[PDB]
Amino acid sequence: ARPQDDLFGHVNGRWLAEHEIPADRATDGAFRSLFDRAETQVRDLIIQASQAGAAVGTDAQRIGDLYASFLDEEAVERAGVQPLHDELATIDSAADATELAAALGTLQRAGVGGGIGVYVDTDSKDSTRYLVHFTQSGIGLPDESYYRDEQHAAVLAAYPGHIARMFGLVYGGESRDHAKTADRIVALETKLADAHWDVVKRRDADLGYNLRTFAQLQTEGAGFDWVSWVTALGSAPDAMTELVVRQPDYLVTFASLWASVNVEDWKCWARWRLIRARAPWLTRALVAEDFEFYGRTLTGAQQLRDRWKRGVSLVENLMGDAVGKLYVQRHFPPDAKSRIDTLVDNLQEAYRISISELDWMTPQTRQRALAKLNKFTAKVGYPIKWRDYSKLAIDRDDLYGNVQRGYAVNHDRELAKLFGPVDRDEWFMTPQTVNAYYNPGMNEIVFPAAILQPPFFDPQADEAANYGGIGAVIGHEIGHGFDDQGAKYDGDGNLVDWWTDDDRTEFAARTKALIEQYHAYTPRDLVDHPGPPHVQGAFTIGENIGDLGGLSIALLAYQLSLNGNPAPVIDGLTGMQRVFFGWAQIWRTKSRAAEAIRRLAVDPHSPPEFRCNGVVRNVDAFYQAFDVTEDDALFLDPQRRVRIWN
Ligand SMILES: [Zn+2]
Repeated sequence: ARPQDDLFGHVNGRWLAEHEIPADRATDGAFRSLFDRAETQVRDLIIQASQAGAAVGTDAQRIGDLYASFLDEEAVERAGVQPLHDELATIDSAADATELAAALGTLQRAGVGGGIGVYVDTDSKDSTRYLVHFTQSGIGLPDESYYRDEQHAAVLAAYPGHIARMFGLVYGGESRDHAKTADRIVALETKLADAHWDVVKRRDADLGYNLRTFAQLQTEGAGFDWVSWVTALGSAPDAMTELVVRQPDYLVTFASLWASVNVEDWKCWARWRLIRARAPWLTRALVAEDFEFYGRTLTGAQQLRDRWKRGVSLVENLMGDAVGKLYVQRHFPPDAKSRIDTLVDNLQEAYRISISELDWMTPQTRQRALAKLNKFTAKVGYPIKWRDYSKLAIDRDDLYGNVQRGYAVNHDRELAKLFGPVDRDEWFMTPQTVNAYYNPGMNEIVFPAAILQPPFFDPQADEAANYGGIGAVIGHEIGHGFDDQGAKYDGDGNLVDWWTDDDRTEFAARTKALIEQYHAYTPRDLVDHPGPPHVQGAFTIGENIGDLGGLSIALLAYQLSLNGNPAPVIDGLTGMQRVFFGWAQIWRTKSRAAEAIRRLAVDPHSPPEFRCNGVVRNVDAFYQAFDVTEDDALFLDPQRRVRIWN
């Protein structure tokens, strides 16, 4: 094809035909090609660290001996269920309810989901504090709607026959002896899911923020010993003096059920919380039978995952920064990190220029948009400081002890955040997750070193396509802070509106033309279908603005990178033209013909042949670069174009 007629078919015409989607894939994209390379290059890194033999105390030893304790499943059979019985004896030695709570927190430090979930995030009202959050997790089933809903009555009918068969595999004997205890478990989890919140109530952040003092928590949940619980977690009541109860009416009844239900019913319940947590880290009788309820009955999986697929997922859950640090000493070196800091600084300079020369917004709110970009951070690459795993011992011949110690060095790290203030470069995803977004509550882009891989950012090639590639994905995500979506968020992340009515109306009337452009677009594969499929242009309006504001800034940020010099021409291609060829190669994505019709109904992005082609029609720099005449398919008239920044 011709790039003035079809920019997408010029560089992906040799990819949309002669590349077939594999059978397990729904859609095979360039965003999904990085998922297959961040799961290969992490799996090839922990396999290499197991066959290396580093010194005891380093981090190539610690990931190398945790994965090799999982992959040697013959030594888990030699251990038996005897590592579980030493940890079940902590439940069985508990006479009163005080020692049952302190045994439960020692399980909860070591990786067992207890009765109250614990995570430590920021305050999000103060944001100079780290606070601890007391969620709901007291049930063995994934939702509240597996106990009362009539659709999920097949699961609760098959629930106590699974717990009786798992208790029979631990203590020995037949399932008729343990059907009495497994009916006491479901009768307590039904009483715990009576006070679970719904899914549509849990996302509402007005009732999901209830700041309590620790002296107020003991008077609220009277019937639980909270002091010996958090001491066994690895903290103190003078170390979490204020805390947020995420579900406050759940915590009143759960501590009321801790003192009203008999403690033998709670101890067989707490045995089951230990058994189904440690079920993938035990023998093949307990690995396979726990899959038959949790993968075959619930999710519907025909075969269990392999030992290496759960081996990498054990290392990634326990030590994500240790596998993060070795991913970026091989695949994202500091010459490629220092290359990408200039590119975001040029993108932050092009957003400083284009806001100041802007016409469609108020000059009182134009200075508000410069105050947000001065408060703008960018978590790009890897963190500036790693997390210390030096308090962690990993033995190669003990899989159950490593999971007890790897979950305890993660739980001691997040509960040590309560002493110091907020780092604000904490990096809640590791640098191998392919998830690049914009977080408006704290105002940054989070672009890890897996999205900064080719064909998005090749650091050895010419610098033109890195502005067209990851430099326009970044300007899409910086542009989500200055759109109609980002009008509700200021530079600190609070919910104040820095757009006036005039700005909203002008921005709406400028971007009114994109709805009539995108309503008349049909994917080339779905053109043959008898019922014409049309991109719902009023539904995909928020992402079509941001792809337009992403590319139009990265052409300016390329122009302030050359610093007056002409662009280098490689194989007859201008550097202004090579931004658009790097824009048209980050949407190497095809779908199946059945899934793409479902993509036009519910997916708020456009089809990926119209994120590329339907954005360069409205960019004035596309017409000068490719010499687009009047008789071309992407030739818009210049009065109907949408311009957001230039
Ligand atoms: Zn996106």
